Amino acid sequence: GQRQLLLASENPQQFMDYFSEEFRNDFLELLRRRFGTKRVHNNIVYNEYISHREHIHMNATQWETLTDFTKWLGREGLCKVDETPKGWYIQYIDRDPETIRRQLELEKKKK
Repeated sequence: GQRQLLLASENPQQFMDYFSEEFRNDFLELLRRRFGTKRVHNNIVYNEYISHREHIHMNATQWETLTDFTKWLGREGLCKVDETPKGWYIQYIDRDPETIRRQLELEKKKK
């Protein structure tokens, strides 16, 4: 019971305040500027999102499946969700469209 190592790098359902804020702030902004409102797969948006500073995996959340992240994010009025034989596809909600179109066109000139 000695040579177990352990390391202590567990418990992702308690860092939902930090990881859901850093993941939904950059993911919901990246989803809004780079995509607009499109039916697109969240793992394509996640793998797109983490190529920047923000390198988080879905597994860092309190959502044990992507389905539960789609159950939570879909619930806030930010995303619309559907399931196919090829995955989990989300169509995002165009919030304030002048924010969506200013993300899309203008925010590209500075960031």
